[PDB]
Amino acid sequence: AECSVDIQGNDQMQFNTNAITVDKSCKQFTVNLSHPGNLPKNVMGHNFVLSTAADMQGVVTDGMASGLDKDFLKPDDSRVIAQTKLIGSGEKDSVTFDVSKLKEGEQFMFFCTFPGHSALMFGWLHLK
Ligand SMILES: [Cu+2]
Repeated sequence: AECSVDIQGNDQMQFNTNAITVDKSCKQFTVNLSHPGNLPKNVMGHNFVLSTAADMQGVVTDGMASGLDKDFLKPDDSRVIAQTKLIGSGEKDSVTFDVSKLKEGEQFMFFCTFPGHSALMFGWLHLK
């Protein structure tokens, strides 16, 4: 929809899309995360995490170490533009962030930081 997108992650370790657009006229942008399938957060939880391409690797690796009770995300991470909670089949969440945070010349990627998931669960976000 407008200034918002709906994203799904499933039991197959797949987001429903690998590309998100943000109209530059938006002041705030909202990602609505959902989870088809039947599984639970502790073995197939997913989140939606947004950073620069260059920072993705560090966010994923620090998140893997941070544990489940921290959504597999290091607290107070300066590299994270936006994040949702970790959800499971039936659990759902949304995140809204400031479009001004998306700087020029920067390439952004969104991904899941549940351990090992980033290998398949990643994509790109850019301004339109
Ligand atoms: Cu995941």
